[PDB]
This record gives sequence, structure tokens and C-alpha cells, in this order.
Amino acid sequence: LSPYLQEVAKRRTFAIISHPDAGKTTITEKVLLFGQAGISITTSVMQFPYHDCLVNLLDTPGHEDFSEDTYRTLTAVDCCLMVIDAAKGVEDRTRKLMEVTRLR
Amino acid sequence: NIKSAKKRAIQSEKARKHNASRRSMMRTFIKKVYAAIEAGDKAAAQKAFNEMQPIVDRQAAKGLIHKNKAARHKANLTAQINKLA
Amino acid sequence: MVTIRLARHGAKKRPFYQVVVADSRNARNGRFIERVGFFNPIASEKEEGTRLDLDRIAHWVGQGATISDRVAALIKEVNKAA
Amino acid sequence: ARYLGPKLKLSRREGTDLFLKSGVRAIDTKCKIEQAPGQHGARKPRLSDYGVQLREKQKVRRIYGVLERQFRNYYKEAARLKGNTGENLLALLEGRLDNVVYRMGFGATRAEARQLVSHKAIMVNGRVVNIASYQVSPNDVVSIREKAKKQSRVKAALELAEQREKPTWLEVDAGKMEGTFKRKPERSDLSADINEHLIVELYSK
Amino acid sequence: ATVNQLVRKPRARKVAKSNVPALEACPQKRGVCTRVYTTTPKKPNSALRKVCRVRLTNGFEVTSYIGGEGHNLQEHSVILIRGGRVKDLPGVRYHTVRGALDCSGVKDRKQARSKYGVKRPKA
Amino acid sequence: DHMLDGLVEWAPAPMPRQTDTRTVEASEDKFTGFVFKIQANMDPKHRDRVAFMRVVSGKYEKGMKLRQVRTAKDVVISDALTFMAGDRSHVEEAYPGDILGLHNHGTIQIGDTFTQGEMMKFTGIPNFAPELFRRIRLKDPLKQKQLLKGLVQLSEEGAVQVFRPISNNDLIVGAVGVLQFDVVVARLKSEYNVEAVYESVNVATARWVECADAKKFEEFKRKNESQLALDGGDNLAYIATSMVNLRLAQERYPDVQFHQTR
RNA sequence: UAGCUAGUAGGUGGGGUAACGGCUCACCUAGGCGACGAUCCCUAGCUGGUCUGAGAGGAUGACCAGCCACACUGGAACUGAGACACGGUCCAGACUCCUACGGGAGGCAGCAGUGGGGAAUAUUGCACAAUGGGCGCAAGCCUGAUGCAGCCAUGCCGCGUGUAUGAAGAAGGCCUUCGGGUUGUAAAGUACUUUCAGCGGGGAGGAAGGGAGUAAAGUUAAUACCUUUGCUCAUUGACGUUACCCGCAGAAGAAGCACCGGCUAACUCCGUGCCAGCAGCCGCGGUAAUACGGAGGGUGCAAGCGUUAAUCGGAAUUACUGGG
Repeated sequence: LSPYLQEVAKRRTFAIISHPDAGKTTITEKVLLFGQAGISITTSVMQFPYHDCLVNLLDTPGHEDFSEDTYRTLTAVDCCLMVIDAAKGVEDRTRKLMEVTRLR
Repeated sequence: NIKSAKKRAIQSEKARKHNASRRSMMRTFIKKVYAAIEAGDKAAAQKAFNEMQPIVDRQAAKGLIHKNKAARHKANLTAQINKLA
Repeated sequence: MVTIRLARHGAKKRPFYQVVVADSRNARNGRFIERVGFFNPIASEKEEGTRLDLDRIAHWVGQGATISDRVAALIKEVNKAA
Repeated sequence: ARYLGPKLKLSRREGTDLFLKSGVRAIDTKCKIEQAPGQHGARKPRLSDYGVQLREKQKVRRIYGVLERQFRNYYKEAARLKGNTGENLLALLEGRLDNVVYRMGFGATRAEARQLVSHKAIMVNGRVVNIASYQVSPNDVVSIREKAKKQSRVKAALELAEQREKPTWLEVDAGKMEGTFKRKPERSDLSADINEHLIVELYSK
Repeated sequence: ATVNQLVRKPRARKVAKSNVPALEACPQKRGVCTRVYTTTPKKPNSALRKVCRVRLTNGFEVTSYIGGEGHNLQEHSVILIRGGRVKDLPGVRYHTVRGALDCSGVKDRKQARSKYGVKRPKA
Repeated sequence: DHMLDGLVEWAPAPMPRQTDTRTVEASEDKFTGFVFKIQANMDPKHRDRVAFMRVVSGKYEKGMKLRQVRTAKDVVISDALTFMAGDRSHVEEAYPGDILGLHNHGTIQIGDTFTQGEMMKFTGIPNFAPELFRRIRLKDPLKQKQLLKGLVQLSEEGAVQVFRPISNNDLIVGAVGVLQFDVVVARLKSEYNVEAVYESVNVATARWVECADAKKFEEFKRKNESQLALDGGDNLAYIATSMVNLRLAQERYPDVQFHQTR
């Protein structure tokens, strides 16, 4: 029961992947509120000042011409957050992202 | 600038009143003897010189005065008080 | 404060020390009063390895020069009975 | 640094035998000496003063294998010595280690002696020397180490040493390949043909 | 003679000006290099010398001779300017460096290729 | 607001990742933080280019000395940025399972592995082959050096790989996507001032990168000396104008110790 | 640039500085500098020294070292023996940053590194192993000075890129009076060798000190403590996969640049044709170019070679040596 592994267990990974025009930026900006801390050309990492654990984020530009960042940084992240709109639905972006995530 | 050795700043602040205040009271005693030079009373001049001599020698002892300024004060002030008397 | 100390002259990977009398506020290769003797640490057994004039060193001891550890070791190398 | 090219074309270029093709064989006459230095070698040049100075300098240099900056350094070293500059310059040229190895007969030509010095075989005073420009001090002994001694290349080339003049200022043992260096050579002993005065003229201006 | 006048006024050495006003002794300069045109030379030449009026980056308006055979200049293509008079044009005392900036080297040259920026033939 | 409880309750410990030997768990040592992106950085006065890492295994040290495996060098790195609320915070150590940011100057590419002596490699780099869009033709041709340096700074990235032909003009911007407006907007920075407005110039298929073994690619350089092109990172692919030229290149048989660099 | 100066010049007295001192105030006189350049403008850190020159001289003073001055700009004070202060204080100004907008933070002409400038100049590296500096009795701590490591042929120096033999005087190129010559012992072939790179093993020196223990002599009442000297043990290296030595393999991985009319070293052919062009000066090219371009050959220098920029000599063409 060493605290080293007990806070290894308190470190988790969710990046974010979605469709174009889905809302990555707004939800990351609002998770910045929840810990008292063209379109989409950057990648941003948020560690956190969160209470229970310290779960990291890792943004990525979501397009087909973009997002060759996330082909090698979905390998970095254990988990996966999907964001799907109802007007957009399940499209070829989501099928390519599931082709990525089924391999691991 | 951010420095661990900023203690010598505020401690010198702790200097720049106190020692200087002593210098202050020192020179006022000296100026008191000049009042006797403007008074013409040789007995009051001798009393003021005997009042200012041990405190200016003590200030020459504590490193504030370099024992040649106060020697010059004693010299020319003794010359004035025995030229008047 | 005057002192007797080494000066570290020579070439790159070729040290050649200068035991010299100098003030402590001066640099290593800086201003000095006078030089007395020398030392070569890479001097293998040959015709000359270390010259050291003890008369001027005793004169500076008679004035108050602080001897460093390497200079005191060279004094213990140049021994009076050896 | 080294020339490594037509070593026999230079002997036709200067006209005299530069001993670059000395070898086991004798005087060749296989290149039409003195009458064809090159394509237009049938022409007779005007051959002025600076011309004969430059030809004499390049003749002595391609005899001794010394480059121009290095030979200018030898002239600067010989200019500050005593006596006269002309004898001192040829003494410094003879004081090269590869020239001593050449005079001992340890190799047919001069480039073979330079290769024998360079490949850790030539050893003077128990210390192996790789640089062929080693200034040979008087009263030294030169030899070949036991791991590189007599792999036949010194052997037959030593027979050429039986045909040379075998000069006075150095002695070879010829039983264990241990040479012995001696006093500096006199001007009236080394090859009797080259002119130092034109070199003094060229490096004086 | 008359050494007392030399005591009064000291002997003054003539200060000869530089042949290239290159702003405190620099080897090369870089300019805007406009106005590419051909110029009839001075008296014993009769050629069509390609020249360019180079607005330098320090404010000086020099005119440098374009050497070589063929170039790609049109009112632009910033290049490097080196010193040295041409003895061919009154007013031109500079040359253009090939193998330098936007003007490429001379096509299909073999000899004297340190000048004119031509590389070694790789084939 | 209800997502946070699910993030706490559902997500497990960070899983081991595959190496060439086996999976390295999150309880071991020999920090496995290789570099993922070299991202298109915002530049206040310096670049540092980025270093995102996989330090899941091993708790940090302030004076730790990393080991570059692919160049096999003991590199002392004491400066490590933590991404606290987006701002690049002070020099801070942390608990394992975090992602850093370091200060590299043209040394570390994508996927360069790190251990303390385990000289093995991971199974990453899913990066693709580009689609060659147009050019650089240097409008306002003063001060070429901002693109001769700062786009080579972008040439190490996975999106941009700058191709230099021999003729010293017409430098090709590598893009794997279509939208090159990213680099055009990135040309308006503190060390980026040249515009280079686009047009249509046809260079076809991706420039397949290949660097053959010694004594054999010298004649391959010599026989078509007008048909070579320097790459980002001093490479020479062949030159790609058509599929027929690549068929002739395959007919030429360049036997190679092949590394994709993509 | 021919007049400059009014705390200006001197003296007396008071004050002030570690100290003489118009350093500073009260009074008196009209002095003081200057054609052997006073006041004004521009430029410039100074020197030992560097380069060149037989010498006298000329430019320079970048690196090593001494002094002075400066720390975004200006002004001012405290601490102390020493600052009117790079990483100390305050105020005034300018430029950035944060703010909850009440107010604060900053000064790389330090080592690194970035923007801009420019033709032009480096790594956000290791360690106190050695010296030196600071503090501590000492052990120990800091040291971007330093000892190094990485890059740049920037300068100097050295080595190698093979050597010996080898004529059918081979093939190809160039010239020709088409006889032949040149490239050319050059290349091919044969026999040896491997400097330096690649790899595998030993391996100094920069290392003196410091720590523990023991013995002896001082000290003291003291065989206890402390100083010093022998003596026993464990040791202290970033460079460092060190210099250097041995072994493996195979000539195997390693040669370019300028010039060829004279100055000044070296000759022809072909293509244009006062055009393309070269050029440091005289200078060539007008259909037989030793000058342009290409080829062959040669010359010179060599990991450097040419060009450009600056200084001196030649230039006794700034003549004091040494002119009219």
C-alpha cells in the first residue's frame, strides 16, 4: 500500500475525439470551470487542479485533412471520449475514428 | 530583483534611521556650541564643549566618525573657545 | 590579503602552474606582485621538474602571506632535510 | 599533401633524374628523357631568370618531396641560423627522417621510405616516429622494430644500397637494419648538382 | 627642406580615398537590384553590357555589372554585390556574385567555376 | 457536470504499452516518454518545438538524466514544463501518468524512444505519406532566412515536410492534408513575415523517401544529377513527377536499409 | 574655430572630505588661459602590445594582461575599510506583463538562446575532478570564472588519400605533314604494406589533498582535548566509448581549386565573330583568338584554392634619415 502506486491509480487519460463542428473547445473550456482552473488549429493539454484524481486532457484538430495528430496520440491515451451531434450523426469521421480505436 | 540576499537591504534600512539619528543628535550638540559662539559666553561655551566632547568621542569610537573628523571638530572648536576666552 | 597561490597557465590539456604572490581580490591570471618558482604537474622524471626559491617565500611568510594547500604541499616537497 | 601521381613525368619536366623512379631496376630510358616533358615539349623556351629560379626550386622540392608552405617554413628556419642560409637549408632538408631512411637503403624510392616511416616501422632512439618531417638530431640511431623487420620489402631494396654512393655522414649495419646517424653533411658532399643560390634568390624577393 | 616650416606645420600624409564606398570596409553588400538594362561601354569596347542599378540596403545607390552569360533578373531578385571596378563603364565599380542569392549560376560552365558560382559536374 | 463522476468511477489504471520485447507496466522504472508531436508552436521569443511524453511509468526527478535511445546519448534534462490550465507553468515534477513539455532545438523527431538503458523501440508512428501541393516562390524577396530556418523548424513535424530542390528556388511545402492555410496563417508570426500566395503547380505523388546502403547510391546520385532534391532532415527521396519515374526507380534496383521517416 | 572665463584667477575667515584642495559659503582685488593652438566642432577607451617595414616610420590595439568608464536613460542618498553600486534602494521617463484593475513585476553591454540588423560569427551541454574566489576551526556548500565537451577548414601545423614492378609503349580523348606524337608507368596485371577512419581489448597522466585508525614530539596537573610529522586502510575524474599500445579485415573510406599574351609559372584545336564575353594595368575579340566559351595538355597551391574588403612595403609618389 505504497502511495506511489496509489497515485499511479489517480492518473487517468481522456483526450477527446469527435466530428467537425461538434464542440471539443466548449466542453474543454467548461471542464476548466469544473476544477477551479476556420476552426480548431491547435493542440492543448490540461493536467488539472481537480479534487479526487488528476485526469489529463489532450486536444486535437478534428477534420479529415487535419487529425494526423490523433492517429498517434490515441495511442497515447488509454480511454476515449466520443462527441456525436444528432444533426451530423454517425459519419465517415466517426467511422475512421472507430477504425482507429478498434485496433487497441 | 528576486534574491535570497535582500536581507542586507532592509537591515540597512534598520541602519539609516538609528545610527544617522545618533549622527543627528551629535551634530545638534555641535550646533549648540555654535550658539555659544553666537552668544559670547565663554563659560557656557566651555560647558557646551564639555557636554559635546564625550558623545563625539563615543561616536568616533563606534565607527560612524573616522576619529579625524571629530578631531578636527575638537581642534577648531577648542581654537574658537580659547580665542573667545 | 596577500597569498601565495597557483595561476594555472599552459595549453589545453597541458597544465603548467605558476606559484606566485598576489592579492586575493585579483584574478587567477590577473595582477601579481612578483613571481617565484613554478610547478609542472605533468612533469615526469627528467632534468627538471620543479623550481622553488624558498628565500622570497620566507620573506613573504615574514610579511603575512597566507599559504594555500598546494603551495604548502610543494613546501613539504622541497624539504629542508631531504 | 603527397603528390601520388606521375613521378617519372617530373624527371622529364626538369630534365635531370630526380630519383623518384630509382627502384630495383637501373636507369630506364623508357620515357624518352630530355626530349619530351609533355605534349609540346619539342619547343625551346625563353627560359628567363624567374624561370630558372622556379625550375630549380621545383626541382629541389620534387627531389625532397616537400610542399611549398613547408619549404617556406624550412627557409624561415634556415634564415635565422648561423653560417649561411644555403648550406643550412639543405642541411634541414637532409635532416628529414624519410630522407635518412632513403639514404640508409631502407626502401627503393623516397615515397617507399615515407610509407615505411608512416606505417609505424621506423624507430629512432627506441621511440617510433610516424611523421616523415622528423628533424633528426645528431648522434641518433635509427632501426626497424621486430614486428615489421624484413618482410622482404626492406631486403631487395637494400641491394640498391649496394649500388649507391653510400655517403660518409651515416652508417648502416646491414645485418640487423640498425642505422647510425652522425655529424651534419657538408655542402660539397650532397649530390654535387643542385643550386641553393636560385632558391635564395626566389625566397629573397 | 626648410625644417622650421616642418616644425610649424607637420608633414601630412595624403589620405587616398577608397575605390569602393562600401560603408567602413566590408567585402560584400546586398541590395534591392532594380533597373536591369544593357549599356554601351566607354571608348575602346563597343559591346552591350548588362548592368543593374542596385539600391543597397544601407541607402547607397550603386550600379553593378552583371557578368556571365544569361540571367533571370526582372526588377527584383535580391542578390549579393562585390567590389572591384570594371574599367568598362563610367560609374560602374562593382560586380555581381553568382552562386549567391536569387540569381542562379551560369548554365553549362566547366572551367573557372569558383567564379560565376558553377558547381562541379556531378555526372 | 455529471461527466466527472463517470471519469472517476469508470476509467481504469493506465494500461501497459507494447514494446519490441513485451508490455511495460505502470509500476516499473526507466521512463518511457517518447515524443508524439512536435506541434506548430506559438512563438513568443523562442520555439522549443514541444515534447509531449508517455511518462506513465516512473515518478519524475528534478535532476534526472534521460537517455536518447536512437542516438544512444546520455542527455541531462532538468527543465520540464507542466501544462497547468493551459499555461506553460514553472519547473515542476509530478506523479507518473502525466504528459510534459520540454525544450528541443532540432534534435528529437517523432517517436524517439527513451529509457534508462532498455535499448528497445515501441510499435508507434502511424503517420502517412503526403500529397504534394504547390511551392514557395518568395513574394517580397527580402530576407529569405526566416523561411530557410522557420519552415525547416516546421519540416520536422508530421504535417509539414519541406522539400528543397537543387535549383535553390521553388521549394515545395509538404502537406498530407489539403488545407495549407495553416502554414499561410503561421507565416504571420514574430519570426515569419513572407506571404507566398498560392497558385496551381503540378508535382504529383508524395516523394517516396529512400536512402540506400553505401558504395551503391553514389552512381545513383551521379547518373541523374538534375533529378535530386534535398528533404527536411537532409534526405533525398528520388523526385516524384509521375508513376512511370517511380517504376523506373524500382527498375533501377536501389537495395536499401529502409526507414520510412513518415 | 581667435578670443575664452564671473566660482572665473588669487588671498582671508567659516564649513566639509579617511586627506591638501573655490570641494563648498561671507568679504577684498582683477586677475587666469592663449598663436610653443586658449574656447568650439568631429572622431576615439588608453597602454603593454599586433601587422608590415633593414632601420626610421605607418595603420591597429580583436584575443592575453594593467588602468578607466558603464550596467534600459538620468539624478540622488544609506551600509561599510572600500559602491555615490551588473544580478542593492528610491524617484522621474520609455517599452512589455499580470490584475480581483485598488496596485505591482522586469531590466542578458553574464553564460546559453531568440527577434531585428548585417556578407559575417556557436550549445538554452558536463562538473567543482584541479586552480582560484566567498563562508565555516574543519568536514562540507556555491562558483555559466574555470577545467572541459559540441559546432565552424576561421588561422597555423602535421599526416593520409598507396608503394615497388609493370609496354602491346593496350582502349578512349586531343593534335597532325595523318609518318606519328601526347595523355602515359598513367591505367589494367603482379607482389607487399596499412599512417589516419571502422571494430574488438588493455591503458597512464592531469591527483595534490581530505576521512578513519596507530605511534612519536609539543601543550598542560594530565598518558584526556588540540597543533605538527611519519606510518596502516578505504578512497576522491566532467573530460573518458581519453592520450598511448596490441589484434581483425581489406588499397580497401578519403583531391580538389586557380591560371596558361606580357607583368608572372605554362601550348594547341573547335564554336562563334568589337557579338557572346574576359580583365588587377597594358589591354583582346571586325570569320585562321597562345586572351571569350568548350576539349586536350601543362603550370602553381594543396584540404585547401580563387575573388572581394582593410594595413604596410615596393612608394625616396609627403623626402627627419630620404625631393624640389
